[PDB]
Amino acid sequence: ANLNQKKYPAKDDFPNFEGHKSLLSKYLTADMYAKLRDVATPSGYTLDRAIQNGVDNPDFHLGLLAGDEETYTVFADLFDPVIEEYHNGFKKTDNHKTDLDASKILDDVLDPAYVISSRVRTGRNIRGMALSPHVCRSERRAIEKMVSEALNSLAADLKGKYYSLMKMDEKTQQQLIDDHFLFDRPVSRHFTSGGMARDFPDGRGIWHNDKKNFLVWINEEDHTRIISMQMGGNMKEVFERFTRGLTEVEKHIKDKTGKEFMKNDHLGFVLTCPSNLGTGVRCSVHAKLPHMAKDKRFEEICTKMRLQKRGTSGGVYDISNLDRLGSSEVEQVNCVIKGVKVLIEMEKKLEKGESIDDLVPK
Amino acid sequence: ANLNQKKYPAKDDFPNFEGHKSLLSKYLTADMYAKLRDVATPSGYTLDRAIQNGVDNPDFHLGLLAGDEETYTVFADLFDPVIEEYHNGFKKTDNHKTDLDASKILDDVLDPAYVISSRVRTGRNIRGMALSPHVCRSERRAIEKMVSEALNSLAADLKGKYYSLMKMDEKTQQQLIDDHFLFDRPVSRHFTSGGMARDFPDGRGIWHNDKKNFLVWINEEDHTRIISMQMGGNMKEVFERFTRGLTEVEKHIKDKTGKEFMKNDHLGFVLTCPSNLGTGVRCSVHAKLPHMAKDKRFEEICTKMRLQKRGTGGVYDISNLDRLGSSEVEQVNCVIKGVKVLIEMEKKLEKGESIDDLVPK
Ligand SMILES: Nc1ncnc2c1ncn2[C@@H]1O[C@H](COP(=O)(O)OP(=O)(O)NP(=O)(O)O)[C@@H](O)[C@H]1O
Ligand SMILES: NC(=[NH2+])NCCC[C@H](N)C(=O)O
Repeated sequence: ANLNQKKYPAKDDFPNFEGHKSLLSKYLTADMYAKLRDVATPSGYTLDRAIQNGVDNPDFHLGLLAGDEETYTVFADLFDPVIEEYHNGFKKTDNHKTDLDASKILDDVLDPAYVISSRVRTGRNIRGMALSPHVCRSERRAIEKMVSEALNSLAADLKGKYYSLMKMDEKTQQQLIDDHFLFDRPVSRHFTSGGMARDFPDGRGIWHNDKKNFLVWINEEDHTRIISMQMGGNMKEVFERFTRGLTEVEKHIKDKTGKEFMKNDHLGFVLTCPSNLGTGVRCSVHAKLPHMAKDKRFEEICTKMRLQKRGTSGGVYDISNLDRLGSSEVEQVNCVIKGVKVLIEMEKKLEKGESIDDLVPK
Repeated sequence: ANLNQKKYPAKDDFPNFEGHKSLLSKYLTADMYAKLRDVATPSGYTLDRAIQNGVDNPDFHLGLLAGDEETYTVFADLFDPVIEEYHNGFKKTDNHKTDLDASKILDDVLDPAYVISSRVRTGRNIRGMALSPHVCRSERRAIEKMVSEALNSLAADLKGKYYSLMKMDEKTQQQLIDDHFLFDRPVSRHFTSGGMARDFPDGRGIWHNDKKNFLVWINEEDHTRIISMQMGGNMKEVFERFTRGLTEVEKHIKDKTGKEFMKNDHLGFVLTCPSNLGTGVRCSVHAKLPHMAKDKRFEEICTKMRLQKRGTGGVYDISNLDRLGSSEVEQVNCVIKGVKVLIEMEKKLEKGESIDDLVPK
């Protein structure tokens, strides 16, 4: 931290939130700031570094980025009310539940005629080590180290290859971009003022299995970004490979280094940006619902089935789980499955020209 | 600082300088990095913070930024050798000399047909406050306050007002930049890898007299950037107005807050980027030299007359190469003298005449 800072009145350090449209600006008052300005985490992460994201960008919705797990407890006065509003009422007294049991997932195969692709993405961080806003070079290398080794120990259908973003050649860069596996130069301001673009690309890397349905990004926003994806609508299979890979990797790391995933009872998995807390899961499917798009209640139909839609490229929508924190991976995934099946059924009624007032919420 | 960093062996924290072309990758050895990785300045600035600019950008030539004044001494092991190669053999034993004497400036008026505008700028930092890569908001506002007030005390032709970058709209700002008065908005990799773009635009602004031949940038790369500029080639006059506002702005700050500019005997004025030590002066003109641009000797000839050229119509910015080890009067005079030869050569080439005998030897 800057040691001259504390000789000054907090008042003089308090951000001007004029024009800002973030939850940071809405909940951090002058008195709350005067209270935590000189209070840092055990690893040395400050309040300023924590809010740098939003002070620098007034239109970012949250404008908050944690540098370690203790950031959520040391700066609870700011994080809790922000987590509560974003996560639709999740309180500081509420506790998150994890349920990564693949056998609990519905075996309903969504209509291949309406569903193009199925996807499951989550993020994981390593316990006891600084997140990206704050991570040093040695910690980052060590993460890359224990994670790539665990991915490289994967076998059978999880068997694959690791790629260091460092000194990568154009041939390999072109390949990964053609597959949509590659992530590069963190030029975006979310990363730059977030302190996450440091030392790039030292410590960064990507990994994908030979069958190309299991993808892992290394040391981007979170220590690991895990994605499982394939064509069609067999979400259940997508989630079962997703869960198997996660289990085998944590187990390799846990036994070879002694460490596991950043995780606690109140928040579930700890992620850098609080918008991905709890499950950090994004279960999505590309569905073809053109007649739904013209229907006005499409938005509300989804919100009540706890889902969000996103247009993508005619009439193709990305339908994902609305919840992250407060409900489980199992519930969020079966939420998408049941929801999409209901969406396909209403879609067929509109194709025929029938009414679906018999299916929508009251 | 990351308190968990000292727990790891220094080698695992040591930068992979593979492919870097900077002075940082050339002088920061593994053993040096090991000895200075956990040594922080009195204000808390770290070695990592200081070298971030070059670690992130291997194309950069220097790679290091100072967080405060103690940075230059606490990390002298890195900065001295770097300062020495960059500033042509300037050792830590050598000492910088100041000379802001306006009466000693060459009174030649550069041909206005070729010299569009003349400019003189320098950087000043207030002692006791962190520099831009480390400065917090309260310090930045305090600086913004003590400088803007020192400037509104100026009278007559130096008389002007302060414009906060928070108060001015995008169109006034784009205008000021296209017209060469206001600084670029900090989105270059240099500003973002060094921690200098934090809280922007809180604490920054541009102050200028109603005339606009005298202005100063507040809290960009350096606490202040004092500028003197006008149309034409009367450099001695640009410099005169420059040393006046400079003197007066410094008297006011002292009288009102008792603060002064960072300056020691070895380095002269202390600036954030070590490329700007000594005088912190960039004496420049925007000259019309389309015939010189076609000559492959252009660069060699500039370098010879100790000048740097950076283009964009054959329009070039011609400034002094040297900063540290020689004075303000010497640098400005070096530019007046050199741009003069450049103008003469240009008049030859226009006539299809020789300039071979004009080439410095
Ligand atoms: N002789 C000149 N006449 C008019 N404008 C100039 C002159 N020299 C530089 N400028 C303008 O000043 C602005 C800043 O120039 P820049 O290249 O940043 O030089 P500087 O102010 O010394 N900063 P730096 O980039 O650190 O060297 C630009 O918009 C230029 O158009
Ligand atoms: N103030 C400046 N931009 N000086 C020029 C060199 C800066 C550049 N970031 C480097 O370290 O190479």
